[PDB]
Amino acid sequence: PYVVCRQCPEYRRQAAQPPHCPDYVCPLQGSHALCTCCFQPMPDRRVEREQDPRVAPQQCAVCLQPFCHLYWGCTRTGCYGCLAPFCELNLGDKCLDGVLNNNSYESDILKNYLATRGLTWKNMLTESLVALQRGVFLLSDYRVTGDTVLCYCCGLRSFRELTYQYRQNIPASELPVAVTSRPDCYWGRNCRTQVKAHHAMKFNHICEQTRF
Ligand SMILES: [Zn+2]
Ligand SMILES: [Zn+2]
Ligand SMILES: [Zn+2]
Ligand SMILES: [Zn+2]
Ligand SMILES: [Zn+2]
Repeated sequence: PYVVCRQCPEYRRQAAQPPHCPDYVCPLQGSHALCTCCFQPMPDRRVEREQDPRVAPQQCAVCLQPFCHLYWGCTRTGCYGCLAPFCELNLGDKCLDGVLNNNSYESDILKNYLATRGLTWKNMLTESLVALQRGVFLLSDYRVTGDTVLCYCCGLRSFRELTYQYRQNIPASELPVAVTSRPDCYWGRNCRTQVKAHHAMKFNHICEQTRF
């Protein structure tokens, strides 16, 4: 497939098939990869970077998919900045929405707790990443640190896990009594019924599956 990117030489551009009517420059033997976020081609320089750390990262260290943001700036509605060190990743203004269990009721409780104290999601992440570094909080992607260069989706996935642990560690005395009065759901954080508003309001889902 003929491909022309931001950094392709002019001669390449003028040789593409024409439309229908009613510092780096790409070498001949080089290749292109499509940004997983914006679908636009960029020169694929990952192999080069392996022995030259001077080349900007072009992939998420967690899912290994390519993203163009650190390399030359990605633009798309819905794109907040799709590749970054985790501690600096832009998760968007709505990242607290459904952050706990995809459960708006549980999530609103956390939003209220943070807003009451004038805290932002950023403050919560910073505190959570301190705990992560001490080994007090844990991640499924267990090798991720605040310094890992990762994408929006992988960062968000870990932010949900850190946030759940942050929530877990809030003393009951610091939450409204209407929150703490609710009995634990037998099925815990993975309950499938908590997507229904009534069930979500009735039971606490910040807990684990009941076993014995
Ligand atoms: Zn190119
Ligand atoms: Zn990723
Ligand atoms: Zn992009
Ligand atoms: Zn992007
Ligand atoms: Zn439940």
